[PDB]
Amino acid sequence: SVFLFPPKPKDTLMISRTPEVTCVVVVQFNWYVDGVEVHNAKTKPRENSTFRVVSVLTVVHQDWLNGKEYKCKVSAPIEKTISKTKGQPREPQVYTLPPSREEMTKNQVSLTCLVKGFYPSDIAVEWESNGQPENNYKTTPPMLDSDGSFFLYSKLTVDKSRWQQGNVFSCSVMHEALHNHYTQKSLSLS
Amino acid sequence: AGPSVFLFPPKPKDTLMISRTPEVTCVVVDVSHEDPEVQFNWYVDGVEVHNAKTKPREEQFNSTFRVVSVLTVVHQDWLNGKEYKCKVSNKGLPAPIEKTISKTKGQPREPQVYTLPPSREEMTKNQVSLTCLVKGFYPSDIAVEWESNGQPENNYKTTPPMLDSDGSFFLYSKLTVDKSRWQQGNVFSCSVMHEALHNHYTQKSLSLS
Ligand SMILES: *[C@@H]1O[C@H](CO[C@@H]2O[C@@H](C)[C@@H](O)[C@@H](O)[C@@H]2O)[C@@H](O[C@@H]2O[C@H](CO)[C@@H](O[C@@H]3O[C@H](CO[C@H]4O[C@H](CO)[C@@H](O)[C@H](O)[C@@H]4O[C@@H]4O[C@H](CO)[C@@H](O)[C@H](O)[C@H]4NC(C)=O)[C@@H](O)[C@H](O[C@H]4O[C@H](CO)[C@@H](O)[C@H](O)[C@@H]4O[C@@H]4O[C@H](CO)[C@@H](O)[C@H](O)[C@H]4NC(C)=O)[C@@H]3O)[C@H](O)[C@H]2NC(C)=O)[C@H](O)[C@H]1NC(C)=O
Repeated sequence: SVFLFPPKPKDTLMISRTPEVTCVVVVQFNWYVDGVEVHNAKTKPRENSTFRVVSVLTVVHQDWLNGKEYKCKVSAPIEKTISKTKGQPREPQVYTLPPSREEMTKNQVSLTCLVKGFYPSDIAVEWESNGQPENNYKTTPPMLDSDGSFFLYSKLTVDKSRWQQGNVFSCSVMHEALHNHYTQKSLSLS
Repeated sequence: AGPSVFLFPPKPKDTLMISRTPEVTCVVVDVSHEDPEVQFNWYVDGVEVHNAKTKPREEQFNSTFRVVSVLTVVHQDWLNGKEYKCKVSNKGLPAPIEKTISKTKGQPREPQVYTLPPSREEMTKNQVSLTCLVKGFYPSDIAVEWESNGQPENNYKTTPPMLDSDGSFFLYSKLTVDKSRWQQGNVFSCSVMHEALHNHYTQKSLSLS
Protein backbone atom coordinates (compact mmCIF):
# COMPACT_ATOMS: atom_id res chain seq x y z
CA SER A 1 0.00 0.00 0.00
CA VAL A 2 1.59 3.23 -1.29
CA PHE A 3 0.45 6.80 -0.58
CA LEU A 4 1.97 9.80 -2.44
CA PHE A 5 1.63 13.20 -0.79
CA PRO A 6 1.95 16.70 -2.36
CA PRO A 7 3.84 19.65 -0.87
CA LYS A 8 2.01 21.92 1.57
CA PRO A 9 0.56 24.93 -0.36
CA LYS A 10 2.54 27.41 1.75
CA ASP A 11 5.85 25.66 0.92
CA THR A 12 5.31 26.04 -2.85
CA LEU A 13 4.38 29.73 -2.54
CA MET A 14 7.27 30.93 -0.36
CA ILE A 15 10.80 30.75 -1.83
CA SER A 16 12.26 30.53 1.72
CA ARG A 17 10.32 27.32 2.32
CA THR A 18 11.23 23.84 1.07
CA PRO A 19 8.41 22.07 -0.80
CA GLU A 20 8.58 18.25 -0.74
CA VAL A 21 6.77 15.32 -2.35
CA THR A 22 6.44 12.43 0.14
CA CYS A 23 6.23 8.77 -0.90
CA VAL A 24 4.85 6.78 2.07
CA VAL A 25 4.63 2.96 2.28
CA VAL A 26 2.40 1.00 4.71
CA VAL A 27 12.75 -1.39 -1.37
CA GLN A 28 14.21 0.58 -4.27
CA PHE A 29 12.95 4.14 -4.76
CA ASN A 30 13.09 5.67 -8.22
CA TRP A 31 11.93 9.27 -8.67
CA TYR A 32 10.85 10.80 -11.98
CA VAL A 33 10.16 14.44 -12.90
CA ASP A 34 8.22 14.48 -16.21
CA GLY A 35 9.52 11.00 -17.11
CA VAL A 36 13.16 12.05 -16.56
CA GLU A 37 14.61 10.18 -13.54
CA VAL A 38 16.16 12.23 -10.70
CA HIS A 39 18.56 11.38 -7.86
CA ASN A 40 17.68 13.92 -5.18
CA ALA A 41 15.48 11.97 -2.79
CA LYS A 42 16.12 11.35 0.89
CA THR A 43 14.95 7.88 1.87
CA LYS A 44 15.04 7.32 5.64
CA PRO A 45 15.65 3.73 6.90
CA ARG A 46 12.52 1.58 7.34
CA GLU A 47 11.10 2.31 10.81
CA ASN A 48 3.05 -0.47 16.05
CA SER A 49 2.65 -4.04 14.70
CA THR A 50 3.76 -3.17 11.12
CA PHE A 51 6.56 -1.60 8.98
CA ARG A 52 6.81 1.78 7.16
CA VAL A 53 9.25 3.10 4.50
CA VAL A 54 9.51 6.83 3.53
CA SER A 55 11.21 8.68 0.65
CA VAL A 56 11.12 12.49 0.42
CA LEU A 57 11.79 14.49 -2.75
CA THR A 58 12.52 18.22 -2.69
CA VAL A 59 10.84 20.08 -5.58
CA VAL A 60 11.68 23.34 -7.36
CA HIS A 61 8.91 25.87 -6.52
CA GLN A 62 8.35 26.97 -10.14
CA ASP A 63 8.42 23.43 -11.54
CA TRP A 64 5.71 22.38 -9.07
CA LEU A 65 3.61 25.47 -9.86
CA ASN A 66 4.09 25.07 -13.64
CA GLY A 67 2.55 21.58 -13.41
CA LYS A 68 5.53 19.17 -13.66
CA GLU A 69 4.70 15.53 -12.77
CA TYR A 70 6.35 13.67 -9.89
CA LYS A 71 6.54 9.89 -10.19
CA CYS A 72 7.44 7.70 -7.20
CA LYS A 73 8.46 4.15 -8.21
CA VAL A 74 8.34 1.74 -5.25
CA SER A 75 10.32 -1.13 -6.79
CA ALA A 76 5.24 -5.92 -9.83
CA PRO A 77 6.46 -2.47 -8.57
CA ILE A 78 3.79 0.09 -7.52
CA GLU A 79 4.27 3.25 -9.61
CA LYS A 80 2.52 6.54 -8.70
CA THR A 81 2.32 10.09 -10.12
CA ILE A 82 1.40 13.45 -8.53
CA SER A 83 1.37 17.11 -9.66
CA LYS A 84 -0.30 20.43 -8.80
CA THR A 85 -4.12 20.53 -8.56
CA LYS A 86 -5.38 21.43 -12.05
CA GLY A 87 -7.65 24.34 -12.99
CA GLN A 88 -7.61 27.87 -14.36
CA PRO A 89 -6.40 30.27 -11.63
CA ARG A 90 -8.86 32.64 -10.00
CA GLU A 91 -7.55 35.35 -7.70
CA PRO A 92 -8.75 35.34 -4.07
CA GLN A 93 -10.70 38.36 -2.83
CA VAL A 94 -9.73 39.10 0.80
CA TYR A 95 -11.96 40.91 3.30
CA THR A 96 -11.45 41.50 7.03
CA LEU A 97 -14.48 41.70 9.31
CA PRO A 98 -14.43 43.10 12.84
CA PRO A 99 -16.14 41.28 15.75
CA SER A 100 -19.86 41.74 16.27
CA ARG A 101 -20.97 44.34 18.85
CA GLU A 102 -22.63 41.44 20.67
CA GLU A 103 -19.37 39.53 21.04
CA MET A 104 -17.95 42.43 23.12
CA THR A 105 -19.59 40.90 26.23
CA LYS A 106 -17.02 38.08 26.03
CA ASN A 107 -13.39 38.00 27.30
CA GLN A 108 -12.11 37.10 23.82
CA VAL A 109 -13.36 38.32 20.41
CA SER A 110 -13.30 36.97 16.86
CA LEU A 111 -11.42 38.66 14.04
CA THR A 112 -12.60 37.30 10.70
CA CYS A 113 -10.81 37.04 7.36
CA LEU A 114 -13.07 36.06 4.46
CA VAL A 115 -11.22 34.68 1.42
CA LYS A 116 -13.49 34.02 -1.59
CA GLY A 117 -13.45 33.49 -5.34
CA PHE A 118 -10.22 31.51 -5.53
CA TYR A 119 -9.22 28.58 -7.77
CA PRO A 120 -7.77 26.06 -7.36
CA SER A 121 -8.11 25.33 -3.63
CA ASP A 122 -4.39 25.27 -2.72
CA ILE A 123 -4.03 28.20 -0.32
CA ALA A 124 -2.39 29.40 2.90
CA VAL A 125 -3.53 31.94 5.48
CA GLU A 126 -1.70 33.51 8.45
CA TRP A 127 -2.21 36.38 10.82
CA GLU A 128 0.18 38.90 12.37
CA SER A 129 0.28 42.04 14.51
CA ASN A 130 3.03 44.45 15.50
CA GLY A 131 5.65 42.56 13.44
CA GLN A 132 5.05 39.13 15.02
CA PRO A 133 2.81 36.15 14.15
CA GLU A 134 -0.59 35.87 15.82
CA ASN A 135 -1.15 32.12 15.97
CA ASN A 136 -4.42 31.77 17.88
CA TYR A 137 -6.48 31.22 14.70
CA LYS A 138 -8.45 28.48 13.05
CA THR A 139 -8.98 28.48 9.29
CA THR A 140 -11.77 26.47 7.67
CA PRO A 141 -10.85 24.11 4.85
CA PRO A 142 -11.69 25.66 1.46
CA MET A 143 -15.34 25.08 0.48
CA LEU A 144 -16.81 25.04 -3.02
CA ASP A 145 -18.99 28.10 -3.67
CA SER A 146 -22.01 28.29 -6.02
CA ASP A 147 -19.96 29.80 -8.88
CA GLY A 148 -17.39 26.95 -8.92
CA SER A 149 -14.67 28.88 -7.05
CA PHE A 150 -13.67 28.25 -3.40
CA PHE A 151 -14.10 30.27 -0.24
CA LEU A 152 -12.91 29.95 3.35
CA TYR A 153 -12.89 31.92 6.57
CA SER A 154 -10.05 32.35 9.05
CA LYS A 155 -10.96 33.24 12.65
CA LEU A 156 -8.34 34.87 14.89
CA THR A 157 -9.29 34.82 18.58
CA VAL A 158 -7.96 37.82 20.43
CA ASP A 159 -8.20 39.19 24.01
CA LYS A 160 -10.97 41.80 23.98
CA SER A 161 -8.68 44.43 25.58
CA ARG A 162 -6.13 43.97 22.79
CA TRP A 163 -8.88 44.79 20.29
CA GLN A 164 -10.19 47.78 22.33
CA GLN A 165 -6.67 49.23 22.77
CA GLY A 166 -6.59 49.71 18.98
CA ASN A 167 -4.04 47.04 17.96
CA VAL A 168 -3.93 46.49 14.17
CA PHE A 169 -4.22 42.86 13.09
CA SER A 170 -3.34 41.52 9.65
CA CYS A 171 -4.61 38.60 7.61
CA SER A 172 -1.98 37.35 5.09
CA VAL A 173 -3.09 35.15 2.21
CA MET A 174 -0.86 33.18 -0.14
CA HIS A 175 -2.14 31.77 -3.45
CA GLU A 176 -0.74 31.09 -6.95
CA ALA A 177 -3.27 33.48 -8.59
CA LEU A 178 -2.26 36.48 -6.49
CA HIS A 179 0.30 39.01 -7.76
CA ASN A 180 3.60 37.98 -6.03
CA HIS A 181 1.60 35.02 -4.61
CA TYR A 182 0.74 37.20 -1.61
CA THR A 183 -1.73 39.74 -0.31
CA GLN A 184 -2.60 41.20 3.10
CA LYS A 185 -5.54 42.97 4.68
CA SER A 186 -5.57 44.68 8.06
CA LEU A 187 -8.24 45.24 10.68
CA SER A 188 -8.53 47.42 13.80
CA LEU A 189 -11.11 49.18 15.98
CA SER A 190 -12.97 51.90 14.04
CA ALA B 1 -18.18 -11.27 2.41
CA GLY B 2 -21.96 -11.25 1.81
CA PRO B 3 -24.55 -8.61 2.85
CA SER B 4 -23.54 -5.42 4.70
CA VAL B 5 -25.47 -3.07 7.01
CA PHE B 6 -25.55 0.74 7.31
CA LEU B 7 -27.28 2.62 10.12
CA PHE B 8 -28.09 6.29 9.52
CA PRO B 9 -29.00 8.70 12.34
CA PRO B 10 -31.87 11.23 12.14
CA LYS B 11 -31.25 14.71 10.76
CA PRO B 12 -30.35 17.22 13.56
CA LYS B 13 -33.21 19.55 12.45
CA ASP B 14 -35.70 16.67 12.75
CA THR B 15 -34.63 15.94 16.36
CA LEU B 16 -34.84 19.61 17.40
CA MET B 17 -38.23 20.55 15.98
CA ILE B 18 -41.11 18.67 17.60
CA SER B 19 -43.30 18.92 14.45
CA ARG B 20 -40.67 17.16 12.31
CA THR B 21 -40.14 13.43 11.97
CA PRO B 22 -36.74 12.10 13.11
CA GLU B 23 -35.95 8.58 11.85
CA VAL B 24 -33.11 6.10 12.28
CA THR B 25 -32.54 4.19 9.00
CA CYS B 26 -31.17 0.65 8.69
CA VAL B 27 -30.03 -0.26 5.19
CA VAL B 28 -28.98 -3.73 3.99
CA VAL B 29 -27.14 -3.94 0.66
CA ASP B 30 -25.52 -6.92 -1.14
CA VAL B 31 -28.36 -9.30 -0.27
CA SER B 32 -27.97 -12.27 -2.64
CA HIS B 33 -30.60 -13.69 -5.03
CA GLU B 34 -30.00 -17.11 -3.41
CA ASP B 35 -30.76 -15.99 0.16
CA PRO B 36 -33.05 -12.95 -0.34
CA GLU B 37 -34.97 -13.05 2.98
CA VAL B 38 -33.98 -10.43 5.57
CA GLN B 39 -35.23 -9.94 9.16
CA PHE B 40 -34.85 -6.67 11.10
CA ASN B 41 -34.98 -6.52 14.87
CA TRP B 42 -34.85 -3.07 16.51
CA TYR B 43 -33.87 -2.15 20.06
CA VAL B 44 -34.05 1.03 22.15
CA ASP B 45 -31.63 0.94 25.07
CA GLY B 46 -31.44 -2.86 24.58
CA VAL B 47 -35.21 -3.29 24.77
CA GLU B 48 -36.80 -4.67 21.61
CA VAL B 49 -39.40 -2.49 19.88
CA HIS B 50 -41.82 -3.56 17.15
CA ASN B 51 -42.97 -0.33 15.50
CA ALA B 52 -40.34 0.00 12.74
CA LYS B 53 -41.54 0.33 9.14
CA THR B 54 -39.79 -2.15 6.84
CA LYS B 55 -40.07 -1.88 3.03
CA PRO B 56 -39.98 -4.87 0.61
CA ARG B 57 -36.58 -5.68 -0.95
CA GLU B 58 -35.71 -3.81 -4.16
CA GLU B 59 -33.69 -5.27 -7.03
CA GLN B 60 -30.62 -3.15 -7.86
CA PHE B 61 -28.81 -2.85 -11.22
CA ASN B 62 -25.93 -5.04 -9.94
CA SER B 63 -28.18 -8.12 -9.42
CA THR B 64 -28.37 -7.70 -5.63
CA PHE B 65 -31.22 -6.75 -3.32
CA ARG B 66 -31.44 -3.64 -1.14
CA VAL B 67 -33.62 -3.70 1.99
CA VAL B 68 -34.48 -0.73 4.23
CA SER B 69 -36.09 -0.59 7.70
CA VAL B 70 -37.09 2.79 9.21
CA LEU B 71 -37.58 3.45 12.92
CA THR B 72 -39.36 6.67 13.94
CA VAL B 73 -37.72 8.08 17.04
CA VAL B 74 -39.12 10.14 19.90
CA HIS B 75 -37.33 13.53 19.78
CA GLN B 76 -36.55 13.62 23.51
CA ASP B 77 -35.35 9.95 23.49
CA TRP B 78 -32.74 10.78 20.87
CA LEU B 79 -31.72 13.98 22.64
CA ASN B 80 -31.57 12.13 25.99
CA GLY B 81 -28.98 9.79 24.48
CA LYS B 82 -30.93 6.56 23.99
CA GLU B 83 -29.16 3.86 21.97
CA TYR B 84 -30.80 2.59 18.80
CA LYS B 85 -29.87 -0.90 17.62
CA CYS B 86 -30.73 -2.58 14.34
CA LYS B 87 -30.11 -6.35 14.09
CA VAL B 88 -30.13 -7.80 10.57
CA SER B 89 -30.69 -11.52 9.94
CA ASN B 90 -30.09 -13.42 6.70
CA LYS B 91 -29.11 -17.02 5.87
CA GLY B 92 -26.12 -15.61 3.93
CA LEU B 93 -24.65 -14.37 7.21
CA PRO B 94 -22.30 -16.36 9.51
CA ALA B 95 -24.07 -14.49 12.35
CA PRO B 96 -26.67 -11.68 12.37
CA ILE B 97 -25.21 -8.18 11.87
CA GLU B 98 -25.83 -5.77 14.76
CA LYS B 99 -25.28 -2.00 14.66
CA THR B 100 -25.99 0.59 17.31
CA ILE B 101 -26.18 4.37 17.08
CA SER B 102 -26.85 7.27 19.47
CA LYS B 103 -26.36 11.05 19.73
CA THR B 104 -22.73 12.21 20.01
CA LYS B 105 -21.77 12.31 23.72
CA GLY B 106 -20.18 15.21 25.62
CA GLN B 107 -21.29 18.23 27.66
CA PRO B 108 -23.49 20.50 25.48
CA ARG B 109 -22.53 24.11 24.92
CA GLU B 110 -24.78 26.88 23.60
CA PRO B 111 -23.86 28.33 20.20
CA GLN B 112 -23.12 32.04 20.02
CA VAL B 113 -24.57 33.55 16.84
CA TYR B 114 -23.16 36.76 15.34
CA THR B 115 -23.98 38.45 12.05
CA LEU B 116 -21.30 40.41 10.20
CA PRO B 117 -22.03 42.97 7.44
CA PRO B 118 -20.05 43.05 4.18
CA SER B 119 -16.61 44.63 4.19
CA ARG B 120 -16.63 48.23 2.91
CA GLU B 121 -14.05 47.00 0.37
CA GLU B 122 -16.51 44.40 -1.00
CA MET B 123 -18.97 47.22 -1.86
CA THR B 124 -17.17 47.79 -5.17
CA LYS B 125 -18.50 44.39 -6.37
CA ASN B 126 -21.89 43.45 -7.92
CA GLN B 127 -22.52 40.88 -5.14
CA VAL B 128 -21.89 41.26 -1.43
CA SER B 129 -21.23 38.77 1.44
CA LEU B 130 -23.31 38.50 4.60
CA THR B 131 -21.62 36.44 7.27
CA CYS B 132 -23.13 34.41 10.11
CA LEU B 133 -20.53 33.30 12.65
CA VAL B 134 -21.65 30.44 14.90
CA LYS B 135 -19.16 29.44 17.62
CA GLY B 136 -18.78 27.86 21.05
CA PHE B 137 -21.15 24.99 20.28
CA TYR B 138 -21.21 21.35 21.36
CA PRO B 139 -22.01 18.87 19.93
CA SER B 140 -21.37 19.65 16.24
CA ASP B 141 -24.96 18.63 15.27
CA ILE B 142 -26.54 21.81 13.94
CA ALA B 143 -28.77 23.35 11.28
CA VAL B 144 -28.23 26.84 9.82
CA GLU B 145 -30.47 28.81 7.41
CA TRP B 146 -30.55 32.23 5.77
CA GLU B 147 -33.79 34.04 4.95
CA SER B 148 -35.22 37.39 3.96
CA ASN B 149 -38.83 38.53 4.51
CA GLY B 150 -39.72 34.98 5.65
CA GLN B 151 -38.44 33.54 2.32
CA PRO B 152 -35.44 31.20 1.85
CA GLU B 153 -32.28 32.68 0.31
CA ASN B 154 -31.02 30.92 -2.81
CA ASN B 155 -27.30 31.79 -2.66
CA TYR B 156 -25.56 30.65 0.53
CA LYS B 157 -23.00 28.12 1.76
CA THR B 158 -22.26 26.98 5.31
CA THR B 159 -18.89 25.54 6.28
CA PRO B 160 -18.81 22.17 8.06
CA PRO B 161 -18.35 22.63 11.83
CA MET B 162 -14.70 23.08 12.75
CA LEU B 163 -13.12 22.13 16.07
CA ASP B 164 -11.99 25.18 18.02
CA SER B 165 -9.09 25.34 20.52
CA ASP B 166 -11.35 24.71 23.55
CA GLY B 167 -13.09 21.56 22.19
CA SER B 168 -16.22 23.42 21.01
CA PHE B 169 -17.06 23.92 17.33
CA PHE B 170 -17.53 26.92 15.11
CA LEU B 171 -18.72 27.49 11.54
CA TYR B 172 -19.44 30.32 9.15
CA SER B 173 -22.43 30.66 6.81
CA LYS B 174 -21.89 33.00 3.88
CA LEU B 175 -24.92 34.57 2.19
CA THR B 176 -24.32 36.15 -1.23
CA VAL B 177 -26.82 38.87 -2.31
CA ASP B 178 -27.04 41.42 -5.13
CA LYS B 179 -25.49 44.62 -3.74
CA SER B 180 -28.64 46.71 -4.39
CA ARG B 181 -30.69 44.38 -2.14
CA TRP B 182 -28.25 45.14 0.67
CA GLN B 183 -28.18 48.86 -0.27
CA GLN B 184 -31.99 49.26 -0.24
CA GLY B 185 -32.17 48.38 3.49
CA ASN B 186 -33.53 44.81 3.22
CA VAL B 187 -33.38 42.67 6.40
CA PHE B 188 -31.57 39.33 6.29
CA SER B 189 -31.84 36.69 8.98
CA CYS B 190 -29.58 33.83 10.04
CA SER B 191 -31.42 31.10 11.96
CA VAL B 192 -29.64 28.42 13.98
CA MET B 193 -31.09 25.27 15.54
CA HIS B 194 -29.13 23.40 18.18
CA GLU B 195 -29.96 21.31 21.26
CA ALA B 196 -28.27 23.79 23.65
CA LEU B 197 -30.29 26.82 22.49
CA HIS B 198 -33.43 27.76 24.42
CA ASN B 199 -36.34 26.34 22.31
CA HIS B 200 -33.65 24.82 20.05
CA TYR B 201 -33.84 27.96 17.91
CA THR B 202 -32.35 31.41 17.59
CA GLN B 203 -32.44 33.99 14.80
CA LYS B 204 -30.15 36.98 14.23
CA SER B 205 -30.91 39.66 11.65
CA LEU B 206 -28.91 42.38 9.92
CA SER B 207 -29.47 45.25 7.49
CA LEU B 208 -27.61 48.36 6.27
CA SER B 209 -27.55 50.90 9.13
C1 LIG C 1 -24.95 -2.80 -5.64
O1 LIG C 1 -25.64 -1.56 -5.74
C2 LIG C 1 -25.99 -0.93 -4.52
C3 LIG C 1 -26.67 0.40 -4.84
O2 LIG C 1 -25.73 1.15 -5.56
C4 LIG C 1 -26.15 2.50 -5.80
O3 LIG C 1 -26.63 2.69 -7.12
C5 LIG C 1 -25.72 2.29 -8.14
C6 LIG C 1 -26.37 2.47 -9.51
C7 LIG C 1 -24.37 3.02 -8.02
O4 LIG C 1 -24.48 4.36 -8.48
C8 LIG C 1 -23.83 3.00 -6.59
O5 LIG C 1 -22.71 3.85 -6.45
C9 LIG C 1 -24.92 3.40 -5.59
O6 LIG C 1 -24.45 3.31 -4.26
C10 LIG C 1 -24.74 -0.71 -3.66
O7 LIG C 1 -25.18 -0.22 -2.41
C11 LIG C 1 -24.26 0.70 -1.81
O8 LIG C 1 -23.29 0.00 -1.04
C12 LIG C 1 -22.32 0.82 -0.41
C13 LIG C 1 -21.35 -0.09 0.35
O9 LIG C 1 -20.65 -0.88 -0.57
C14 LIG C 1 -22.97 1.88 0.49
O10 LIG C 1 -21.93 2.78 0.83
C15 LIG C 1 -22.12 3.44 2.09
O11 LIG C 1 -22.66 4.75 1.88
C16 LIG C 1 -22.89 5.48 3.09
C17 LIG C 1 -23.63 6.77 2.75
O12 LIG C 1 -24.81 6.34 2.07
C18 LIG C 1 -25.58 7.47 1.62
O13 LIG C 1 -25.04 8.14 0.48
C19 LIG C 1 -25.05 7.40 -0.74
C20 LIG C 1 -24.34 8.20 -1.83
O14 LIG C 1 -23.87 9.43 -1.33
C21 LIG C 1 -26.50 7.07 -1.12
O15 LIG C 1 -26.60 6.31 -2.31
C22 LIG C 1 -27.17 6.28 0.01
O16 LIG C 1 -28.55 6.14 -0.28
C23 LIG C 1 -27.01 7.00 1.35
O17 LIG C 1 -27.86 8.13 1.36
C24 LIG C 1 -28.31 8.37 2.70
O18 LIG C 1 -29.41 7.53 3.02
C25 LIG C 1 -29.97 7.73 4.29
C26 LIG C 1 -31.04 6.67 4.49
O19 LIG C 1 -32.01 6.77 3.47
C27 LIG C 1 -30.50 9.17 4.36
O20 LIG C 1 -31.18 9.44 5.56
C28 LIG C 1 -29.34 10.15 4.15
O21 LIG C 1 -29.84 11.47 4.14
C29 LIG C 1 -28.64 9.86 2.82
N1 LIG C 1 -27.42 10.61 2.61
C30 LIG C 1 -27.23 11.54 1.66
C31 LIG C 1 -25.87 12.18 1.65
O22 LIG C 1 -28.07 11.89 0.82
C32 LIG C 1 -21.55 5.75 3.74
O23 LIG C 1 -21.75 6.50 4.94
C33 LIG C 1 -20.82 4.43 4.04
O24 LIG C 1 -19.49 4.73 4.51
C34 LIG C 1 -18.99 3.81 5.52
O25 LIG C 1 -18.65 2.52 5.02
C35 LIG C 1 -17.56 2.44 4.11
C36 LIG C 1 -17.34 0.97 3.75
O26 LIG C 1 -18.52 0.45 3.18
C37 LIG C 1 -16.29 3.10 4.68
O27 LIG C 1 -15.30 3.20 3.68
C38 LIG C 1 -16.60 4.49 5.23
O28 LIG C 1 -15.47 5.03 5.86
C39 LIG C 1 -17.76 4.40 6.22
O29 LIG C 1 -17.31 3.57 7.26
C40 LIG C 1 -17.90 3.85 8.54
O30 LIG C 1 -17.36 4.98 9.21
C41 LIG C 1 -17.97 5.29 10.46
C42 LIG C 1 -17.25 6.48 11.08
O31 LIG C 1 -17.56 7.65 10.37
C43 LIG C 1 -17.96 4.09 11.43
O32 LIG C 1 -18.85 4.34 12.50
C44 LIG C 1 -18.34 2.77 10.77
O33 LIG C 1 -17.99 1.71 11.62
C45 LIG C 1 -17.63 2.62 9.42
N2 LIG C 1 -17.85 1.36 8.71
C46 LIG C 1 -18.96 0.81 8.19
C47 LIG C 1 -20.30 1.50 8.27
O34 LIG C 1 -18.91 -0.29 7.63
C48 LIG C 1 -20.76 3.56 2.78
O35 LIG C 1 -19.84 4.13 1.84
C49 LIG C 1 -24.12 2.62 -0.22
O36 LIG C 1 -24.89 3.39 0.68
C50 LIG C 1 -25.05 1.65 -0.92
N3 LIG C 1 -26.05 2.35 -1.71
C51 LIG C 1 -27.34 2.36 -1.38
C52 LIG C 1 -28.24 3.13 -2.30
O37 LIG C 1 -27.80 1.78 -0.40
C53 LIG C 1 -23.93 -2.01 -3.51
O38 LIG C 1 -22.70 -1.77 -2.87
C54 LIG C 1 -23.64 -2.62 -4.88
N4 LIG C 1 -22.91 -3.87 -4.72
C55 LIG C 1 -21.89 -4.24 -5.50
C56 LIG C 1 -21.25 -5.57 -5.20
O39 LIG C 1 -21.46 -3.56 -6.43
